[PDB]
Amino acid sequence: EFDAIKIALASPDMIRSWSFGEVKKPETINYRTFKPERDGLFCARIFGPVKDYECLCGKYKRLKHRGVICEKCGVEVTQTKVRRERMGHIELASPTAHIWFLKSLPSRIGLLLDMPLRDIERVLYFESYVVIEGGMTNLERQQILTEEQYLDALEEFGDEFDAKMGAEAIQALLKSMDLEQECEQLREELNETNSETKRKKLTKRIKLLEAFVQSGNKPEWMILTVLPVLPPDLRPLVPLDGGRFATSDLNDLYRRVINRNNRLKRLLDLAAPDIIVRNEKRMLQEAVDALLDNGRRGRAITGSNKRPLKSLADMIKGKQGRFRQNLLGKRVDYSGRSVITVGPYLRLHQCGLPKKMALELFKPFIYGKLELRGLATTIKAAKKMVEREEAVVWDILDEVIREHPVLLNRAPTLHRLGIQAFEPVLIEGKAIQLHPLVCAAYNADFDGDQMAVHVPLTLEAQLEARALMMSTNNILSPANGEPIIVPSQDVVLGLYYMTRDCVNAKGEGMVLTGPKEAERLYRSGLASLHARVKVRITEYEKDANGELVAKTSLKDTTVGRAILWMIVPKGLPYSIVNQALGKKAISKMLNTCYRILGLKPTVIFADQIMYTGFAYAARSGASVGIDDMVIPEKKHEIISEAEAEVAEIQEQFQSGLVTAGERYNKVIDIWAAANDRVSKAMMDNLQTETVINRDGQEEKQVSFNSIYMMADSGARGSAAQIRQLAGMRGLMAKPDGSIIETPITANFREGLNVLQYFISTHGARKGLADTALKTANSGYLTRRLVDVAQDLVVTEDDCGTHEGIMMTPVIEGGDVKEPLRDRVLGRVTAEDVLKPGTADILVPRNTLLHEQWCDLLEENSVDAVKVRSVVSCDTDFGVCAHCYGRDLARGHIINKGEAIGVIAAQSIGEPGTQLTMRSSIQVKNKGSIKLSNVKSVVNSSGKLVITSRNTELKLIDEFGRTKESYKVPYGAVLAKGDGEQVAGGETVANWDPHTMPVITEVSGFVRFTDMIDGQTITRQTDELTGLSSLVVLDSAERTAGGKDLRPALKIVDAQGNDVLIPGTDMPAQYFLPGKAIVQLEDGVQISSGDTLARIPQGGLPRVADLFEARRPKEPAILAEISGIVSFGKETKGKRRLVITPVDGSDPYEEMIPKWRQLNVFEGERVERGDVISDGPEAPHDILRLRGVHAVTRYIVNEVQDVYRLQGVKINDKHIEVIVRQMLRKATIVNAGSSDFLEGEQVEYSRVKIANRELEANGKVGATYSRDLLGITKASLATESFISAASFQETTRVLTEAAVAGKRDELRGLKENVIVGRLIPAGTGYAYHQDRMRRR
Amino acid sequence: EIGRTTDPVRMYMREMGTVELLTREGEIDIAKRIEDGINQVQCSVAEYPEAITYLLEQYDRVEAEEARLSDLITGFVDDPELAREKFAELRAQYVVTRDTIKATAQEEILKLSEVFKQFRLVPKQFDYLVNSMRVMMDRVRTQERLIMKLCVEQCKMPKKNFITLFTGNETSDTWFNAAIAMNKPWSEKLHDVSEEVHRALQKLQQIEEETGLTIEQVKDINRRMSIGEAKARRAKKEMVEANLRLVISIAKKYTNRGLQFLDLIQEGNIGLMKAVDKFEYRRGYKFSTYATWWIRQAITRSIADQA
RNA sequence: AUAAGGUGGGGUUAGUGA
Ligand SMILES: [Mg+2]
Ligand SMILES: [Zn+2]
Ligand SMILES: [Zn+2]
Repeated sequence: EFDAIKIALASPDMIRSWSFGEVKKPETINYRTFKPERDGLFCARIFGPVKDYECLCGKYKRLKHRGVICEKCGVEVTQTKVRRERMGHIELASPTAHIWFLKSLPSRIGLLLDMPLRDIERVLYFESYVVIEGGMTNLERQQILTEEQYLDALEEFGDEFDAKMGAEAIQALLKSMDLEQECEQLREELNETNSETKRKKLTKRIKLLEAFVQSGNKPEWMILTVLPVLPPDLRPLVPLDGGRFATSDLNDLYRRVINRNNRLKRLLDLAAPDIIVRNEKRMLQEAVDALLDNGRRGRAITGSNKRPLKSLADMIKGKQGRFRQNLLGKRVDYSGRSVITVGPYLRLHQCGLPKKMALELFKPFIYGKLELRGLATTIKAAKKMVEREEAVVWDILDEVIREHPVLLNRAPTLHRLGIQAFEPVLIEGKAIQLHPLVCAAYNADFDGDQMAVHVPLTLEAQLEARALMMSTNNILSPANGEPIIVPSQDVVLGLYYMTRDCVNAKGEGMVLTGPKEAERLYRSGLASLHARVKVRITEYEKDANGELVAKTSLKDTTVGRAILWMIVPKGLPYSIVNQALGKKAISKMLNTCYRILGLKPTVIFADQIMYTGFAYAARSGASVGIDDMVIPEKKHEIISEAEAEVAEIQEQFQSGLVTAGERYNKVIDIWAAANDRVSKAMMDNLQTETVINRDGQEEKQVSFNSIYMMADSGARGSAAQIRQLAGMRGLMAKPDGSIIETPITANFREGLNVLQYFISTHGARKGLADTALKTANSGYLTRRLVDVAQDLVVTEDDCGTHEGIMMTPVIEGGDVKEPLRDRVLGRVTAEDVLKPGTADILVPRNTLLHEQWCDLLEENSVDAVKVRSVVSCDTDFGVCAHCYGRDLARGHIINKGEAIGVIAAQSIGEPGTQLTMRSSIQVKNKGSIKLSNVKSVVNSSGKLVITSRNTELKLIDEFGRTKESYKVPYGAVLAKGDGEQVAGGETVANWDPHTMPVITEVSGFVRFTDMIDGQTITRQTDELTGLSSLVVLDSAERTAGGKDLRPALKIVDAQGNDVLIPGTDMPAQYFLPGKAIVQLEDGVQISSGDTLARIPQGGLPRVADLFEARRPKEPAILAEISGIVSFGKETKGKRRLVITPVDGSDPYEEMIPKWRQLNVFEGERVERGDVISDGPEAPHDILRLRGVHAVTRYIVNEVQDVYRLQGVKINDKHIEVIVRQMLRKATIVNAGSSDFLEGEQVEYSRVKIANRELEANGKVGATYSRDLLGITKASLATESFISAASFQETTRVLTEAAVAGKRDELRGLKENVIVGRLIPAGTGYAYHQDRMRRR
Repeated sequence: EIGRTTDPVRMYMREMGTVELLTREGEIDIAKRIEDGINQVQCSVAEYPEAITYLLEQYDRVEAEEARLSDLITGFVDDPELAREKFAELRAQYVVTRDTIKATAQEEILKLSEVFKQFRLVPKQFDYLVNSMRVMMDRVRTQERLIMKLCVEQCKMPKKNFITLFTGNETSDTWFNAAIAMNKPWSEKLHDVSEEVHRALQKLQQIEEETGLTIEQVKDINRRMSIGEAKARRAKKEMVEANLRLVISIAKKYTNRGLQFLDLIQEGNIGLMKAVDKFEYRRGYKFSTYATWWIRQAITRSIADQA
């Protein structure tokens, strides 16, 4: 029916076109009778039939009279629906400014005129005059006048010269403005002002002008004259219980505004003095804006309860304006809600449902089939049949819920598994029964969680339910390929109890031919369950073309392993069950079952292991007891020696031999050590306490204590929690955030004292309070970045490109903390895998890497693969599938259509709750030594020192892969060198953190050049040795008389010649900064690598500040461009630099906060994007200097370290893709044959097709520069204004787009749900292939 | 340092604080000026003959009872029978003045204005006469714009030659035949619009024939009336500007009856305007006591129907 | 199908173990 949404500012006669009348009287209803009046608010003859096809007086009572108006009041007969939308106007007397354009900050009126807003406010509230059309005066056409200086003007140019006040003057002055002279003139003044302030203000000026004329508006419409009134039924008058009436605010202030207007009219009739009508016009001004946006004016207004009433502006904004309140989230029919419970006897493709809720939810279906069978003809018969509960209907809703799916919902619906579908089985009773394996996916414990259900009505949605929403579909997480239908807690207890063995039992080590006999031995009770017996089993495998082959042997095993072997389907190896089967082993068991045997055997296998899980768990009889928790007997003695040790350090403080913090730290360390002694004390006491005979004397084995099974199997808890049970619990923190010196010596099996418990409840309250406010922030994070992505749809097959990023296994600096094969798994490569067989192609360039390929290059020890990423996908308005890869819940390629931006958003969002709250180089393992960006020199001692900070120490193994990474300091004494072999566990470096060395590289003399004692340096003898040294000060301590003098230690030989820099023909001067202590005196001939001077010295919102992309506290300063450097002018707010590039010019220099201890030196020649000092590495310059791939790789390494610190998995594509939504905008560097302004921001896709088809022309396109934006304002910088209108600051984007005249073809999602059509993501992507294909 | 005082009350105090309180004898001084204003416009009313024609005709509407006994008169100074001797006697004065029109004519116009000056009327008749001379100035003004438009904007007549000889007579051909007799080239262009100016000036001669006066004399009547009227309005504005402290002082009482404050102060301003309209100083009371009633009328009226 | 229904305030429920 209709395309794009267009807005514009409102013309006056447009508003006259909208109305059907003028409101004139401030009443609304009778109150005496109950009638609506002639031309009040609730009007009939303006707004229409309050009754239905009937007049007010009831003149035309039938449907026959339809078409003619009445005459006793004059109302047209139509439906009563028509009073919902017929608008009305009011004609105000004196004009009135619209405050959105007045106080959007920046004001459109304000910078449109370029007069300060304070003066406009002085004109508006009548305390000042201002002159239109100055002309022949000594006084300008836009000058404000005070009233005594208007008395002055009243004297002198009190002639034909004119000056007015208020919104009349604003309409007049703003009306008489010519626009084109402003355009050309301000383009000219943009050509004049060298100041970037004036260039900025004038370019905003020229933006609003040249956009203002370009849209078909008029300036003078911005002063409101004819106010539209809202249709009456949307501002309804309801009664409360009794004769009173719950008012609306809107009706109240409409009453106020037309009372105001009419009184002003009669005052103009009576010719009152200017004081009165002045005051009244000011009252009308506050009246009108009090209608528009109450509260943005300096004091709001209240009607009753002294509580500020609601205008129209807050009716849109905020948590209950229409966008988030009634447009994205609506209340729905056909729903029910109650409390969940289990009922484990269900299969997982079905759920329980109560008979009452079923008989309520499906009532129209009952009507339909009940009409079909003819048990009752007419409808109201069926009404009383479904009311009175006759026995036939239980057959009927028994029938119609045969294959009709339903949906379930749990309220904190974080990630998309919170909605799954089931097939209802009717239940006696009235709670909802639920299959157990769904609970972990819902995170819904049975502590009293309620769930809600829904019913898809139509046919296609039933197919969407069974097709996609059905719970058998989703078994893998969208976050990662791990199964989410892992058994939760007690079935793993049962199976862990199944596959175990005490060392001597009934039927110890007999033989058996097949697991059925083992079942007969168990249920006959002739052998124990945990008892080992060599049996015969037989298995299958599909090595061939999926071909299953029988083969068999006599495995030695337990009984119970052979028992649950019967449940396993055909294609498995045996040794999947030949162990104790912890939670991890059964999890990857199910995983490989999915990888090898497809879908359905994994499904029915999972149900069956649930059944035997509860069977043998119940038959097991796993209790707990007070006698089960065992106190280690050594606990008392370890605590005893510990308190002796704090008595020893304490008496060191009694006579004061030690300080406070030293006693503090030693005491807290020995409590840490003794605490650990108690920890492995109780572990060694528990884990293997069972010592028994075995047809012989004695033997130890693992413990049958209930706790150790419950923690060992992975059911609940860990060594930490049982550590808090048996052994002592912890060292609790203090409210300061520091740590208390006396640990909680007791444990929960014994009694805590008073104060240990008191300290503990401090820690607990601080904990769950943090959970409350942390939840509050995490929801806001997801709420934000779901909006900034929102729109990215996999829409094409293959971009056909060769760009992308380079995946490597990451190393923290110690162990590999994330290998290669998971960062690579399931992402199609960029180029082909050259095998490290030299010139062999292992894997071709466009292949999916499933597990076989990953094993293939896994064997050949490939270290790096360039891969296709979504940041490099060349697709306009989308992403090709061959740049994205796998579904991660559907084990294949991604299909065409899946809007993966939101699953990225939920995917990073759901761990937001579970985030946490509260030298030298020593190698470990053995390999070859590798260094990179090395600028080294052999010292006098045979060691190695490196004068480049950017050198990195790596450990290549004996195969070729890197296994360690270490920073090489500027001038660190290395014990070894590059390409060398070391042994694991060897120190290979040395430096001082308490010395920045000013070391050398050559041999010769060092002369005291410019080391003048008192201006640059100072005489500071060493009071400990006697070797006095001339200490070089910094700028702020030395006086200005020799501050421009740079003390240098320049390398000369025995002849004094410039010992040049090795390689070039520049002298080797060592300019001396602050805290540089020149120990080696004058005339001292130096060695290599010797210090000529010595210079000594996070949580969730970290992540939110990374996608916020903030400038950090001080940025690490970096090199804009390659070339040499020097220094700049002394202390000008800061001391400056001077940078001199080699080949091109040297436009770049900068004041530097000299708290930044510099890293580079003057003779150093560097590359762009390289460090000058260090600190936090600001992202914008990584974009603008090191490029696109660098900044993305920086981001994903950063936040991947954050989540990976907590051990919370997320595959890397999601961070990639929302970054591609971050850096979508760009700016212009040159137009070329483009038509854009150079100083203009535009999205990169639109300029990419712009020059891309200017490339189709002979002409050159444009040159661009990309930007990254914080997501909370990147979403505001979007072409679809409704999308930003659903986000924050609705007023700002609404006015700005409103004066823009901007158009919106909707090309996206939440606007397509905001308008109510097919979403263009899933099936509606095929529908928009259709509607796109027509036009 | 005007501290963006977004309360309109605050700045409203800043304006009303300019005028200080007047004593009660200054009210005698100002209401004296008011009596000057209405009395002088009653003099200019008395100097209008068609007021006396329409007066006697409306008296025939009174005794014909095509009007009412209280729709023409509001008592006199120094019962339709008094109106029979007064308007029958005034009919005799009107015919004895009307006979002698062919000097002493204008003396009998003066004495007719004096026997009429005793008379007091219902103010709708005052509306009739103000609008009567008002429309009279609109027709005169129309001929001013017409002959100015055609002679100046058509014949290139200098406005110095227009205002000096033309303005004041406006019905003769003395500016016409004498200005064309000045032998100027604009004056020879005055032959171009002699029809529209002179023949449309014939209705203006008809205006002087209807009123029995020249345009200049009528301009003295209604213009001098306008001087007295503007003077009286200056007095009334001045008194209101005195009594604003009264109206806020009484406005403190009825505040929280479900309405805002400045609504009350404006309604009370209306009420004191009406009280100015209905006060007399020769009564001998202080103004405020009489004013109080009109203020409570405005307030209780306004909150009463604005519940 | 005649139980309907705005605005404030208060109380409660469900939402980690490293
Ligand atoms: Mg719960
Ligand atoms: Zn009617
Ligand atoms: Zn692509």
